[PDB]
Amino acid sequence: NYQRYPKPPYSYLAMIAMVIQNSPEKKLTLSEILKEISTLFPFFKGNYKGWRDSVRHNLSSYDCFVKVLKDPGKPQGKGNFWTVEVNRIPLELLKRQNTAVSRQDFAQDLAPYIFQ
DNA sequence: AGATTGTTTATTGAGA
DNA sequence: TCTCAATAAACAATCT
Repeated sequence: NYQRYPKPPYSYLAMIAMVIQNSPEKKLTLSEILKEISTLFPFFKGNYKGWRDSVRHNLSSYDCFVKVLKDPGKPQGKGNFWTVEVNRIPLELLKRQNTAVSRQDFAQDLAPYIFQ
């Protein structure tokens, strides 16, 4: 039960960091991240919704994404803010990937959207 | 009751 | 032929 989708040629890591870093407070809920990613990359407004799980997975699986409690009172509370420590980002992951999509035809490097 | 969030385990497949 | 980003899903706990 597996298949690759014609997503934009940027890593989920890069797209997440970009939307976070461009938010007014440099922090966003998961919900806001998903919304903002689909706004910048229309593909994600479509039928396929598994990208939402993928995004959730990246947040927990890279050290550059640090969770911040929405309520100090509840350490196990939901709807927390996510932030990015940009210096903890492996720079190759911000480059445009060569995949089916980018072989057909934002910029080649997302660093100038992130190091802001 | 069903959806969402955060964490984790696991597999896949294509690019270097 | 080896790697790891992409993708799928289990599980617990909160949330609507």
